[PDB]
Amino acid sequence: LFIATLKGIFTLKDLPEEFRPFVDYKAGLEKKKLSDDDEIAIISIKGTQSNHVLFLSSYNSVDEIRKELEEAGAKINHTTLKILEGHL
Repeated sequence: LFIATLKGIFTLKDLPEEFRPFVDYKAGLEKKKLSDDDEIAIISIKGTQSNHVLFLSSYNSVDEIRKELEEAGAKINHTTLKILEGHL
């Protein structure tokens, strides 16, 4: 009982976990991709009351992305833009 982290799996048009259509703007920022496959990982950490997003192209496979996403959500380094260049 100490660490404060919130991970969520936002996907398709039903991505607004319950009723949180935040990133929804990105899906409609200009008639972007909307083939019911809009998958985006959203993780909120102790960033002075804030969070970050992460576009995903394919997560269904194996641990190869399981651990890769876990770290991307709350790792030691991050904010490098390198790993993002490999995915995005």
